[PDB]
Amino acid sequence: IHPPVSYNDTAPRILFWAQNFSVAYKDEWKDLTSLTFGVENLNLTGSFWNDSFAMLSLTYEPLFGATVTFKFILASRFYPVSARYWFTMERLEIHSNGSVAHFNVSQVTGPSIYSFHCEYVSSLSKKGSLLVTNVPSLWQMTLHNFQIQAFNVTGEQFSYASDCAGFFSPGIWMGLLTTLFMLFIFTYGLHMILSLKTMDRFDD
Amino acid sequence: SPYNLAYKYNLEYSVVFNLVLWIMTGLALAVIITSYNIWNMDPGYDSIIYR
Amino acid sequence: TGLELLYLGIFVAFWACMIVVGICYTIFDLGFRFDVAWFLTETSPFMWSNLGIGLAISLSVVGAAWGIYITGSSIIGGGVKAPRIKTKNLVSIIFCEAVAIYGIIMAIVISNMAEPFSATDPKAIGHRNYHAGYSMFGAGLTVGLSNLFCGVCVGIVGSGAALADAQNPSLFVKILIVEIFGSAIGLFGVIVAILQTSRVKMG
Amino acid sequence: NNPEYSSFFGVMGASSAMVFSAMGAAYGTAKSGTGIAAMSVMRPELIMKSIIPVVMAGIIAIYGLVVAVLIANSLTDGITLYRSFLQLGAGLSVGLSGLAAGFAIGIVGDAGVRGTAQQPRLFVGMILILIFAEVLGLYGLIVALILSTK
Amino acid sequence: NNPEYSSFFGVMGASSAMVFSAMGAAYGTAKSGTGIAAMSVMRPELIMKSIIPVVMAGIIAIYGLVVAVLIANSLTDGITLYRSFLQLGAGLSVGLSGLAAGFAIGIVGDAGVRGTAQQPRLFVGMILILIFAEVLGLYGLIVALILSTK
Amino acid sequence: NNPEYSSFFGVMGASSAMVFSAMGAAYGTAKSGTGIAAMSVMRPELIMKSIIPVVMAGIIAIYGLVVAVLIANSLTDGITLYRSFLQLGAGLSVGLSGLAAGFAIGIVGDAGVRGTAQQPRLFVGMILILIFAEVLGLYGLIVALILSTK
Amino acid sequence: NNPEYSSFFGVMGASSAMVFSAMGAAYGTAKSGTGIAAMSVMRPELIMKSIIPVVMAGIIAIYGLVVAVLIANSLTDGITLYRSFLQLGAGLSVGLSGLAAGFAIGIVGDAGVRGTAQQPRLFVGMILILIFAEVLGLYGLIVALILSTK
Amino acid sequence: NNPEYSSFFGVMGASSAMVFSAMGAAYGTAKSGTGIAAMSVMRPELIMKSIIPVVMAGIIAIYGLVVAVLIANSLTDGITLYRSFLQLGAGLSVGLSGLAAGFAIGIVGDAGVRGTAQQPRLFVGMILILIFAEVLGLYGLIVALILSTK
Amino acid sequence: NNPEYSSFFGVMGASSAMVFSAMGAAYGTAKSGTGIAAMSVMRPELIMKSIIPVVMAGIIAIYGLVVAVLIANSLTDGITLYRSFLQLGAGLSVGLSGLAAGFAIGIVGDAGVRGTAQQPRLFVGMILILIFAEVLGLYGLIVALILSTK
Amino acid sequence: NNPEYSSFFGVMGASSAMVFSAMGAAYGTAKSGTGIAAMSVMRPELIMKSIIPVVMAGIIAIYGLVVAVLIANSLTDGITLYRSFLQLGAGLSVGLSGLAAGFAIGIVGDAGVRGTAQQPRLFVGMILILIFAEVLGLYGLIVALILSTK
Amino acid sequence: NNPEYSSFFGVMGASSAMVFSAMGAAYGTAKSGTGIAAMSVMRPELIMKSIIPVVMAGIIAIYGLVVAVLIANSLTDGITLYRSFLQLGAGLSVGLSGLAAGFAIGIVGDAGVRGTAQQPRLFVGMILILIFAEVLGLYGLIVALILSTK
Amino acid sequence: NNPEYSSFFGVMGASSAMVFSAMGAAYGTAKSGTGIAAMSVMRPELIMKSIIPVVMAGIIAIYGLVVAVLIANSLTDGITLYRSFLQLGAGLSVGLSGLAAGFAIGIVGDAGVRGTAQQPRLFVGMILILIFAEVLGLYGLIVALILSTK
Repeated sequence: IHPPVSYNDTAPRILFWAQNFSVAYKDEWKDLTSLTFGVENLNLTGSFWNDSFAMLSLTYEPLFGATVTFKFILASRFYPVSARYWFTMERLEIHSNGSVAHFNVSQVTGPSIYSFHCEYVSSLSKKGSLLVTNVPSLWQMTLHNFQIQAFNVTGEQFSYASDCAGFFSPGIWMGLLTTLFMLFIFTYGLHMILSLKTMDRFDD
Repeated sequence: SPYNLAYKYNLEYSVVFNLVLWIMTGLALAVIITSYNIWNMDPGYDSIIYR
Repeated sequence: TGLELLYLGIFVAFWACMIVVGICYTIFDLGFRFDVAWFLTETSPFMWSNLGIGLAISLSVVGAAWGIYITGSSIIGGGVKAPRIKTKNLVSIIFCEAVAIYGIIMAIVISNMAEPFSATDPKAIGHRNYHAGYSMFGAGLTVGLSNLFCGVCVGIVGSGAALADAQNPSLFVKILIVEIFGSAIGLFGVIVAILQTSRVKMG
Repeated sequence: NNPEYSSFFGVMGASSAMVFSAMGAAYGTAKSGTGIAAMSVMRPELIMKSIIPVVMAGIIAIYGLVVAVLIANSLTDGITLYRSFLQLGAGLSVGLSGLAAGFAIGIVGDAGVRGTAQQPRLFVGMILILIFAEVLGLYGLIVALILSTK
Repeated sequence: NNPEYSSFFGVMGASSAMVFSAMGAAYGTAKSGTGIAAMSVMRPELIMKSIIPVVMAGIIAIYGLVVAVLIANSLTDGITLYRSFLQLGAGLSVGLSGLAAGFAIGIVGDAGVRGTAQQPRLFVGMILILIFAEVLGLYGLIVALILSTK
Repeated sequence: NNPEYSSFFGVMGASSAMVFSAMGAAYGTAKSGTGIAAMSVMRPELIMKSIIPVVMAGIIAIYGLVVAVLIANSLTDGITLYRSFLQLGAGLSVGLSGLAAGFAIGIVGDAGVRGTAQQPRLFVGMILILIFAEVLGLYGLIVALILSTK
Repeated sequence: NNPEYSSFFGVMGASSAMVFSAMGAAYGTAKSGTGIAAMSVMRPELIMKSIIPVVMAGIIAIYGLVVAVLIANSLTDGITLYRSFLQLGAGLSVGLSGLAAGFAIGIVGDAGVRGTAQQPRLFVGMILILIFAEVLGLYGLIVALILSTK
Repeated sequence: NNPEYSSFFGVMGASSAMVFSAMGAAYGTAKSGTGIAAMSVMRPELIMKSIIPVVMAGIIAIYGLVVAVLIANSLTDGITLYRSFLQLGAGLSVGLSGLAAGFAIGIVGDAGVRGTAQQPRLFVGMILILIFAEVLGLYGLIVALILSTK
Repeated sequence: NNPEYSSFFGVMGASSAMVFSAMGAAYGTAKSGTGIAAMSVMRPELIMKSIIPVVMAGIIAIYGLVVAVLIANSLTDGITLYRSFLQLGAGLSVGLSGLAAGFAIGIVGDAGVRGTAQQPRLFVGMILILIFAEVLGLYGLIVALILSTK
Repeated sequence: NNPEYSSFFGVMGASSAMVFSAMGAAYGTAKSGTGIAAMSVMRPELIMKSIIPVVMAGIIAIYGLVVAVLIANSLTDGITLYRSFLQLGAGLSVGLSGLAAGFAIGIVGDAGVRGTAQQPRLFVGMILILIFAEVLGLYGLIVALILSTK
Repeated sequence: NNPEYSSFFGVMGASSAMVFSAMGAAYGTAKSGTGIAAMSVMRPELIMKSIIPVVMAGIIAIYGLVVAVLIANSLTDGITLYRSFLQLGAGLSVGLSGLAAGFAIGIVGDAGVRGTAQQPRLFVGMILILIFAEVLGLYGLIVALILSTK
Repeated sequence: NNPEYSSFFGVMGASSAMVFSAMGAAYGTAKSGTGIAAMSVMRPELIMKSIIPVVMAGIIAIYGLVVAVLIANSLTDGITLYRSFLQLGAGLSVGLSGLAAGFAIGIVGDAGVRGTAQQPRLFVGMILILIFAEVLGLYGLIVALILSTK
């Protein structure tokens, strides 16, 4: 198993892992995994951590002939209704040599006690489109089996993970709240139609 | 696993589940209803039920 | 028997599973799942709005049809031996149809409140817009079910009136007051749906 | 401020308040009206006494209306989640108590007119039994006012 | 652009409009065909008059058809959820209304057919009561024509 | 400190105290009121004695009301989560014990009233049995008072 | 771009057209065939005419088959969800309209066939009401052809 | 330290202990009151002596209360979940055993009372079969005390 | 490459084709066999003609076998969901159309045979009616063959 | 360390041993007391010897008590899931085997007592049948002792 | 390597194959046994011939056993999902086709044995019917063997 | 290593082996007791012989017990999930097959003993048919032994 990236400041603070980490510039894909996991000399410059904010930072110098830095921006607002702190990755920023490409990250959220896991944090629709660009972009990314934890970490071991895929989805709830509503209505239809009867006799 | 990595639950999992749950509940109701209907079908032996 | 055992079996298996799920999500400490906030937020406001519109009609029409079949069947059954029944007793049909009209008015009003958000994110949608979706659902369901029960009521008491009238004609106008107390229920369903609708705006 | 779904429970308050009271008042009136009409053939003079179960079932529809009006006039997109749950409690508490009162009024109204047409002395008893039925709608209203206006 | 599932609610809209009005018109026709059978043995001359509740049940399913065609002609892959849910609304709104009106036409038809047979003065009464039952299907149609064109 | 939704349990407490006590008292009143109505045709003098079942069904409604008022006046915007669950517990404890007491007052009341019209001696026996039906409401109240004030 | 799992809706379309049309035509046939065989004992001359309800029940199954074939020959690996839901809509829309028509054909077949033996004039009446029962399968078809071709 | 939801189970303990015992005692008293009422028609003397099935149903209501007070007096903020599950098991164990005892007291109370009229020698048998019904409430208590005080 | 778990639906297709057609053929056989058995007492010669509904019911099980075997032969671990769904829909299409046909065959077998013993002229009619009941299985099979081989 | 929820299953085990055996012994007592009471009018002397079904019903509740005590004394905050699951199994094993034994003791006891009333020889038979009933509760106990001590 | 929650489906295969086949053979045995018992009173000599339906039901259990054994021997820790689903499909296909054949044999055995005692010529018709009944168990076996070795 | 929940399936296996076999043995004992008792009025001698169906119902509980003990001895904290699923399958496979056997022994026992009292020759037929019922549990046991040991 590839060792997780572990941002260390007085103790381990941010743990990060994937089955496969890859990116593309102008749709030319590269595998970053051997350039990242278990690499003792890995360049974590510009990384930071706080009680209520965190910034994981991964810098590659030989990548696409340019110094490229990947920023993960994570928040942990208290949420009043839920009454638990909830972790939310807010943005992923590709700090390229010339400019910054911005990706919002969609469903990357979980209760603070627990970590987060997803099968495909990615900019591609074939792999869920969790990374969103509101504008045209030269960049693509995929984190196959992405797992992250960035507050109240203990040791180098991840805590239990909330998965990005539960038993239901917004599309399924809208689907079921129609289907398993109109099947109540069709059952009324079916109960009356199946209650049709015919005479056993006819008149003199 | 030494790092306590997640159970790798896939995307589409809500879709697999709502396929398998509702297909199996449909099949299991179709079996149960049919089985109830044949098990409680009238055996129709009126020529001897009274003698 | 068989359909009652099927509905009881589904109802019991459903609520037994919701008990087991409610216990299991609680004791495993999965309270960050069962996120009713996520359900009500990511389930589109358009769904709630349109279930409200379509139910405001169809439940009112299900009430008025139930009402018509009940009083109209006694009208015809008594009208065999008392041909006078067909005129005066038609008010119980007209009051059933009034319960559908209360539905149609209220569903047209709710339909005139429906508008495109052009938004796909909860903060971009914003509170007024979720509040429209839900209050339009509630208005439509309030009128819809209040008219359903009012239609069941008017037809039932209209059957009462028509079977009594068939025996003694002088009874009809005296009994007919009960259909007014029935038809009040649908009107109260309309007044509530008006008030639930009165503050909404989609956009 | 409040969450976006906050007003959902308060809306289901107003809707429950009316719908279950419409169900109560409709069953209370439907059941009573069958009694009244069937009874009236034997005793045509008794209709003006025998309407009282129906007026009682009409009061249950008014209880559902009152709380649904107070809740609906107290809804906004800005509503705090605490008040929104109290409004749901109010709406169920009048609505299902209105339903409970409607059931009782309907059952005792029908038995009461039928008894009364054989024995006119039941009439005082019927009014007492209807008071003890209809007061459940009032208790549903009391609890629902205390919740909805807090 | 719009969500992957978006067109599905308009599709079930088109389906429900035809299916539920079919169920209503089927029941309408089955009850009326039973009443016609029990009536014809005594009054065979009356059939061509006693067809009224059957043809009216067939009209209810045309109100379903009209909407299911309008919704289906309005579908596309790129449909916004607003237009899709308006079309599901049109779907249930004609659908269950036609279903309910079909139930009233069936039951009033079976009675009206058996009643007219014993008492020719009811033929106009059955036509009138069924016109109220058909108008309940027309109300579902009116809102479904509004929603499918909104 | 506490979940903003926490009050929802205590609110279902206040509602359930009221609602299930009303359903208890409604059933107690419906069932025994039917008994009084039929009974009063044979023994008209018993109206103003046979009412006791109905009076005690009203008392179960009062137990629901006491706890529902106690909870509703004890709710607050920021309610401590375990103090909210105590209020739910109180509300179901009195509410459903009220329903159980209502079931017994209903069936004892109906049978005891008919029986007393057959047997003038039964009245003392019926009252002793009704006290053993109505005290269930009171035990429901005792638990709910203790929980709601723990 | 096209997701996985897209086939389920289109395939359940094809299957639902066939299955529910077969259920329809099986109820239409079971009731008609009961009617014919219970009737014909007294009237051998009617066997070769009283088959018509069963022939019309067969035609509902054919409308099912038409749509189920038209769907099955228009599926592709990675079909877009829009065409796939349309194929579900077409599927249900004929299938359940055929089921509804199946109930109607069944009842008019049973009552109309059995009635005919005591009254020959009913047979032409039975044909007309049976066209009104059959044509719901055809409205189901018309909607299903439309949806499956958008 | 201890979980947020922990006291909900402790509450469900107290509430269930009461509610299911009230249901048991209510059923025991409803059946027994039916039996005593219908029995008394030809047996004045037995009206007092026959109340023992009701008294034993009233004891089941106290087994519910005892555990419900014992649980209620031990609920607090800090409860370590383990004690709350113990309390739920206690509340279900007495509660549902009270429900089973109440079912049995009902059936043996009705049949036993009717038989006691027919044959007064049955009365000692009715006491013996009732000791064996009432003791199920006591076993329900014993387990509940042990769990709620482990 | 493509999804694992994909096999499940294809496997369920094979099982559905067999199981539901076996339920259809069991119902068809069973209902028909009650007819043959009860008939044979009155007409001991008709036994060997009267088997045909049982034989046609058996053929429904053959249709389900044909599809189930064709599906099972067409399974693989790597099966694209397109083929897996096509197999499920094929499975249900024959399985449930065979169930429908089996219902029809059971009813028209029993009614056909009981009628035929009272009037031998019905035998041809029972065969013609039964062909329209059995062809539904053949239509189900056609759609299943088209789907599973698409 | 072990999960905090782990004690839950053991507690539901203890509750289950008591609850399901109380349901068993209640049903066995209810049916037995019905049979005894119905017998007594014709055979006043047999009511003593006919207690034995009730005694065996009592013994099923004692088995469920024993396992409910043994489970209830074997609980701690840190209890390993392995052991808690043993306790749940033990609870359901005695519990539902006691319920099974209770269904047997009841049906056997009623029919056996009402048979013995008419037939003094049957007693010697029915005690052997009651033993072959009550041993189910003992088998349940054996598996529960075996499970709870692994 | 391979995921767990994968040997489970194959176990459900083996279990289903035994369980639903034993249910099928039980309903076949039970119905036939009621037939044979009631039959033997009128025709004591036919017992030894009329055992056939019981033994025809008997083979369904054995078909279940064959597949249960074949699946059970083919299980392993970390079984490939594809092989495990195949074992589920087999296990259902035999188990539930066995169930269908169980009912088919039960109904035609009960009717056929009764008929045979009134008319000995039915003996051949009965066993001819029991072919097209028992063959459903065999078809469940055929597909189950195909799936189990695919 | 295993997950914490691993032993759950194996324990539900041990319990299900006992529970459902005790239910099969209870049903067979209850129906057999009813038959034996009800007929002994005409046949004082046959009570000593007619016990055999009760003994066979008892034997089904023994088959449950055997597997329940064999599973329960094969439990440990460290159990691999594969062996834990095998133990659940084994437990259901004997338990529900025992329930099927018990159904058959119940029906055959009741009908068989009634018939035997009307015709003593039936006793041999009843014993043969009961062995065909009882062996269904033994087939369930074979599969449970095969599953629990591989």
